[PDB]
Amino acid sequence: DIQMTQSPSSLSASVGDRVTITCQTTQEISSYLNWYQQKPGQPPKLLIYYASTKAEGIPARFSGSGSGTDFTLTISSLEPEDFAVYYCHYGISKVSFGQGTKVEIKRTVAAPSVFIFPPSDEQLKSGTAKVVCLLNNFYPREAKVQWKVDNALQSGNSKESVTEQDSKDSTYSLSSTLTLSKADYEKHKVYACEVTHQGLSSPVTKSFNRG
Amino acid sequence: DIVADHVASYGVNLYQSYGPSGQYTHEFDGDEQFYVDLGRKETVWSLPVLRQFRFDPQFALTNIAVLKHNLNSLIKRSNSTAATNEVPEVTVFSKSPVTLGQPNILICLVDNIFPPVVNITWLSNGHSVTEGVSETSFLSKSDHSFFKISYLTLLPSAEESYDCKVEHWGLDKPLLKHWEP
Amino acid sequence: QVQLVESGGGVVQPGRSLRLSCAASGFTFSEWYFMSWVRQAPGKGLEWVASIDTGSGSIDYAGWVEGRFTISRDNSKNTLYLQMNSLRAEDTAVYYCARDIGIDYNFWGEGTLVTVSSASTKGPSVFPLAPTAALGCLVEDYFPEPVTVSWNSGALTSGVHTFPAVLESSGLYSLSSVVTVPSSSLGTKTYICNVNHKPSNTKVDKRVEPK
Amino acid sequence: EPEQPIPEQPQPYPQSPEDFVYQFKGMCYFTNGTERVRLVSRSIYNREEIVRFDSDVGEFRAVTLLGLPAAEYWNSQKDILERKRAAVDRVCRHNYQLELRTTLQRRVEPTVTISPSRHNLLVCSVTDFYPAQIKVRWFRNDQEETAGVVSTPLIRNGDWTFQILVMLEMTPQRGDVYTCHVEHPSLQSPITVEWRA
Repeated sequence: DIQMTQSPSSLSASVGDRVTITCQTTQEISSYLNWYQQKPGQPPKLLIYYASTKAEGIPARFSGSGSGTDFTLTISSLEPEDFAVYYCHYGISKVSFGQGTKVEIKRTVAAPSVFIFPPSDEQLKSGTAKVVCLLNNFYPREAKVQWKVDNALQSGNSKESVTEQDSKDSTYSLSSTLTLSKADYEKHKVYACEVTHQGLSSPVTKSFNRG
Repeated sequence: DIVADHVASYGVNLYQSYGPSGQYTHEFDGDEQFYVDLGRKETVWSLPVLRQFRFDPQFALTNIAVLKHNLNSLIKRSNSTAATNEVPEVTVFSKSPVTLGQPNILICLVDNIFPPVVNITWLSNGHSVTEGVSETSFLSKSDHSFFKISYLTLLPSAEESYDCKVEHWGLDKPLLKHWEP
Repeated sequence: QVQLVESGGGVVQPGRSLRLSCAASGFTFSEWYFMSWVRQAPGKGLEWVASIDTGSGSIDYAGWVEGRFTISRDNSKNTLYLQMNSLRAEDTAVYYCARDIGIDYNFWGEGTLVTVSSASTKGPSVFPLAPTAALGCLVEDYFPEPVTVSWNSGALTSGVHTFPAVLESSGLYSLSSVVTVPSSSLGTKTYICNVNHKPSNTKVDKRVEPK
Repeated sequence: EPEQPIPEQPQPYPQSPEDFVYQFKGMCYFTNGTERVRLVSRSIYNREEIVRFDSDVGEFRAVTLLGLPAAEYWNSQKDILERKRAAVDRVCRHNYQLELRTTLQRRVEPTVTISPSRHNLLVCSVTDFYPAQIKVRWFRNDQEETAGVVSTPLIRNGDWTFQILVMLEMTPQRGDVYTCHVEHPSLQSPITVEWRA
């Protein structure tokens, strides 16, 4: 089988920048190299065929070049909706795919809109308190989320989840979920969520008291 | 009407709705260099000195897949204008002069083939000859028609007569072309 | 319209077998086509499994398959099949069905997840999250991974972040879905979160409102 | 690293049994080795060429009305044009180098035979030669005969060899010696076959 390797494995670039991704094949394939783009939760989308011919309806910023064993995909001027993994491809019957190149967007610094969600009354009615904390539309990904229960620092009882970079504004969102037993939840009153970020002058705390 | 010292078809790509069938070959100065077997997915060279080269069968597979799309589009834009069956022109001859006992090759040229769907068989005393039978791919013509040549390895004999039998949609009944030494 | 629809996914225990199907519509297999199975493990790249020529029945497999998987088709039914045997955790992937890869005016299916696990198919428990403002939905304890959160039947799209599921110590998935809401609303607008865990037949609809 | 004939790529179109045929031909015309090289990519529907890419024009031209949507769409994309413009060197000039070491070096020496026809004709069969370039002459006692000489056209056998029959009408007088004189690129010096009356 023909094998394909892309360069780099991932990159970060600002809107308006010219992005360049290379593909190298272990054998000569003339100009029969194609490029796909995959956005989160979507199947792959053909961008280029015949190494350089754009597919019907593909934005003019997307271009390709190369022949034989060395190929290049270029985004002349990057858009926020170009956040996706790009794949080189060869073969209609014996199908080869490159390893993929993740394209990330460098954006200006944004700060999180912090929110604290007290546990559901129906969830407590089951035996555990899941206090949620939301950090909204921030950039970059790097953020510190510290839980405080009656001003005492928490550790080892929270889990975090981050969304993929937004297609329109290039931001991330985060949810930190503090998990406590109903007995330990009921034994305290002040619940805080201290958030640290590059976009904040000083840490923003969001708190709630039981009732 | 172009004049040149040499002429090559670095792509005689063919696709038909009947089957559907396809054919991928390269020609140089009117001769078949190779064909891609689209079922087995392999390049079969016709001249042994060419066996030093490779030709990726997936180049041919991609091209025939594009031709299939274009055929469908052209069936739409033409309002289903189908091919008109042409009358093939058959001629049986020999590779070398006939000397009884000395091995020879009976050659059957079937010219003016359109559409490219044909049966070329050999007969001896009304019975089909199947061993020593081989043939070229459909070789292109300037007027977008085709020709095909069939071969039969022979050991000539005074009491042995052969026929080349051709079946095409443009013929009322099989055309039998006699040859004898 | 032209489309490929994958089915046969869900859970399956290691060592057991599973047969995926990809139904075609808007074209006929008898027109000669290359039909392919491409898989993608969570967070990994596109990995081709097998291709089949609908016409001649020619088959190609990835060198790693080695008899474990069998690709087949039925031109009468217009369906592509992948028969997988001796399943391992390595085979947990989204299985995609595609037509003539690399050629313009061609298609890929949306995919179907196949989870190779000893665990039971369990349903979720949706709890509301009481609130320039934000509301939420906790979709706790479910198996396997695929759940859809749409909020009030796909009407609201702006600022709707559904976080990727986190696997708990118990072996079940849990996620939250938040949405930025206008300060003025809460008692005027009735926001409801729609949750559909298709593998357990769970279409829980829970409207969220401040107490 | 094995060398490979590069093919021309068909462009996808925008947007008695019955048969619908489609042909795509990547024609390469060469004159004076690689001095003059022309590429003509023909798209044929049934037996009608509908659209063409002639490298001397440098653009898709609709030959028929059916080739119209394709010549407008393919011409509106600089990617397609940038590519077909290169194909003269990528396909035609590239593959000629491969032919220089293989097809344009093929030499099969002709087999010259003389036999009377079964009113007085000597037939000189010049069989199994390659390339096409052949020159056949007839002599009656070292004197050239042309008036009574007729040839068949060049016969392509299909297996990479040609065949030709050069006939001479003669009046044999005892002691006459007729000579078929064949010149071919694969020969050191002409082949001379004699026939004695």
